[PDB]
Amino acid sequence: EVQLQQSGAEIVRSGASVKLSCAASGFNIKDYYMHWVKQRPEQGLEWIGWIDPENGDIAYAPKFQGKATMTADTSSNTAYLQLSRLTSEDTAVYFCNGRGGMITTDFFDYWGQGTTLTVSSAKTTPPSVYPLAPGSAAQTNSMVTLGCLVKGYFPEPVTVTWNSGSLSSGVHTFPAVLQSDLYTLSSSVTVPSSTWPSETVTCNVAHPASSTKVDKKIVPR
Amino acid sequence: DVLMTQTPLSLPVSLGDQASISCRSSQSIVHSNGNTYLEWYLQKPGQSPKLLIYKVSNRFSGVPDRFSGSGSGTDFTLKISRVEAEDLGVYYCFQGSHVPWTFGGGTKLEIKRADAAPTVSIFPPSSEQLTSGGASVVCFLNNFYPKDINVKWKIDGSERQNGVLNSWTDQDSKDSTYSMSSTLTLTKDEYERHNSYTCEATHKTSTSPIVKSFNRNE
Ligand SMILES: OCCOCCOCCOCCOCCOCCOCCOCCOCCOCCOCCOCCOCCO
Ligand SMILES: [Cl-]
Ligand SMILES: [Cl-]
Ligand SMILES: [Cl-]
Ligand SMILES: [Cl-]
Ligand SMILES: [Cl-]
Ligand code: NA
Repeated sequence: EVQLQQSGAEIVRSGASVKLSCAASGFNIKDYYMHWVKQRPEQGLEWIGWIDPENGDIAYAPKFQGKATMTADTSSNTAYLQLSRLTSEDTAVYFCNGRGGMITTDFFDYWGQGTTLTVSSAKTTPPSVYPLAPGSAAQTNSMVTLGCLVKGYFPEPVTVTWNSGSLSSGVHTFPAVLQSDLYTLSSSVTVPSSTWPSETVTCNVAHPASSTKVDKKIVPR
Repeated sequence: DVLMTQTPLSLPVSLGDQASISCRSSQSIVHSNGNTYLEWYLQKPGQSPKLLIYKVSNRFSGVPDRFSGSGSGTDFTLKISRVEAEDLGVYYCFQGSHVPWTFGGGTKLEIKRADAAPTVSIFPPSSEQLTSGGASVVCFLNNFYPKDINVKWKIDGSERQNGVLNSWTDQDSKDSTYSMSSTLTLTKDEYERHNSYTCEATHKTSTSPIVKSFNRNE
């Protein structure tokens, strides 16, 4: 089974450079063209360029002339994308795509899983976990929404559960957003008014990078 | 560059519906060799793009026969004969005829459901955060449909934008709704100089803004 395996998530400060890898197994990159594609958070696909690993021929999109450098190492069956003079605009997922044979045989087209680049000068920082309890009381047989705000951490991921995974219905956990080099995430849970505060509701936050675990009970104000 | 123009931006469908997605190239994409290198891709959440169609109308190996493509030299159409649940995601056209190769801006294929009002909940800063010198006000806007929504914050009646951080979820697999979180972050110092904090949402389901508010001093 063919496989294009991309390197792991990268975190690099602005003004530096990063080199991402795309390693083939089950086929030879000399026999195909490699393409790279960028995708910023909540945006569409953007083409970067192609490289012929056999000949060393390269075509770049004009925008990435200067920014990107595509290379390949046929002996390790690996293609590389270097991104230089980094800024927050380079924060994105980068995909490699091996393709060829469109003329001479059955078209071959395989994609890597993507590599995330986060441009930030932040050091590993544990989260602050804040309980969100309602400002006013609930009416009879109504729904009450509780929340958990997870602020000031780096890098991703943090995890959030409710009652150690026993409260799963009525939960919404929102993707983290980076601003000023640190992440914020939030999670809500909506439960019948008869169940809170009569029963305990706790948000559970883990941050593997900092070895942090925080369990915060949601208590009425 | 050859610019690829997709339409529509969003395509709400029921399962079993026919779906048509179009792409117009700004210039001809018939290569001098005679081939028209027009491709269609589907990208599902958290996944790499998957090739569906190449050279306008050639179905890629493994692609279901419900997918078909046609086109002239500048106008192209992807058709799904009867949409299946696995087809939901974002579709892109792509041309490889002229460097730089270029993608269309994408079309979101989503499930049409009945209109659903946002469930809006506002939260003052926690005592724990205030102890740390911060003051975030959080507003959840949950389980709404359609996805088009606009959130505005007011402090003592005046619009506030500095310090607002929004996040949201894609269409829910069980109920086909969307949700959103909006967090206004202030210093504790600034929080304590104002009284009323308001989250306002505009959505199809209400003719006026949907409002939740509190006053700091209770
Ligand atoms: O009437 C029905 C409808 O009602 C719905 C609402 O129900 C509300 C009540 O909830 C019911 C469901 O929940 C039942 C269980 O309730 C548990 C409440 O527990 C509160 C106390 O929890 C304190 C924290 O407990 C966990 C502490 O763990 C510490 C060790 O952490 C281990 C690591 O964390 C896991 C991830 O790590 C893996 C990587 O290392
Ligand atoms: Cl933060
Ligand atoms: Cl837990
Ligand atoms: Cl049907
Ligand atoms: Cl593009
Ligand atoms: Cl529903
Ligand atoms: Na709702």
